Amino acid sequence: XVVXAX
Amino acid sequence: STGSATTTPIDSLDDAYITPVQIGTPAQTLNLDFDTGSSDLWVFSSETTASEVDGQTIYTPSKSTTAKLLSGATWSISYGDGSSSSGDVYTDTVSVGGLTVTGQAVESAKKVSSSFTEDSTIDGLLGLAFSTLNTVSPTQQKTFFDNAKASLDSPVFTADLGYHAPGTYNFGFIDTTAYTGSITYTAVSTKQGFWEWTSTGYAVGSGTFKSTSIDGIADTGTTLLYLPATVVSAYWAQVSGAKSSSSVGGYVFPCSATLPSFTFGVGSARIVIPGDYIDFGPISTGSSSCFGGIQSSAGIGINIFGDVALKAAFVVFNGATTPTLGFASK
Repeated sequence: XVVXAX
Repeated sequence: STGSATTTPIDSLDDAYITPVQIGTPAQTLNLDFDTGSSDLWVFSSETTASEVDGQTIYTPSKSTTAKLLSGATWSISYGDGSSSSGDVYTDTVSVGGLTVTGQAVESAKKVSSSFTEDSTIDGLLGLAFSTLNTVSPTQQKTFFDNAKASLDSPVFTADLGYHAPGTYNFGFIDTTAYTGSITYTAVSTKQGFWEWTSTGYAVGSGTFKSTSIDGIADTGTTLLYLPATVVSAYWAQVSGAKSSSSVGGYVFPCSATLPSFTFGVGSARIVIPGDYIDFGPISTGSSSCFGGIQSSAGIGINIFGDVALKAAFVVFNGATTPTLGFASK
């Protein structure tokens, strides 16, 4: 898995 | 005032950590993901499309005596991994570890993407990056950090993430018990909204430290440690069965291997990630291959110091007028 504000 | 809460990993791989937050009066406890990589506090609610809600606890603004609708305001947000939510906005009372902010905007999910609906353990996010990233329209709303800093004993919060174990977020003071040695602080650039910082370089196992700028983000809400391509290849060159796998998305290695440690520089200090931390877990239960915790940022476009990195440290988010980031070994 998880990549949090792209 | 201060605030202290326990953060628990949502699974046996430390994919993410949840911390209970009390919203509304009487208190409704939701388990949120505290995400230093975004600036939206958002919740699954009585508003969320029913068919998009599976296992999560919802926020019902209608049962909160303190809730008010912020009229006109909407939000919509997407993240790093593709996922996304939108909806409308209430302000309400929100407490974390007994620290209480009134008039906090609490973004009510009307819709959520499939990966949110699929993860029964996370009831929402609480954003802790700079308020400039807040997606509420037409007037952006402050984070719970921002809103609490008038009342904190100091304008800071710490993250003390555990390895396959609980840990702590603290607001408004620094627990001198939770770490060893001293904290070193390094400057942060807010130019893109993040907790953004320059590491002074890196070492693999017992090999030499290489002075190299590596700009990136400390992100409690990304699982892994995402490095430029050449730094990552230097690390896995040290593990004999690791390879880049296109099929799984990254470096994999035999669950059999003892991984070397990985050192990152903070100014003149060094934080060592033990090699067990970079063993992410097998690729599938029972497999003999394991997924690497250190991966190329080449796809993502910016380096992220993710939970794999920050969970080997004690980390101070200094939100003074010029912010700083603090790392200590623990």
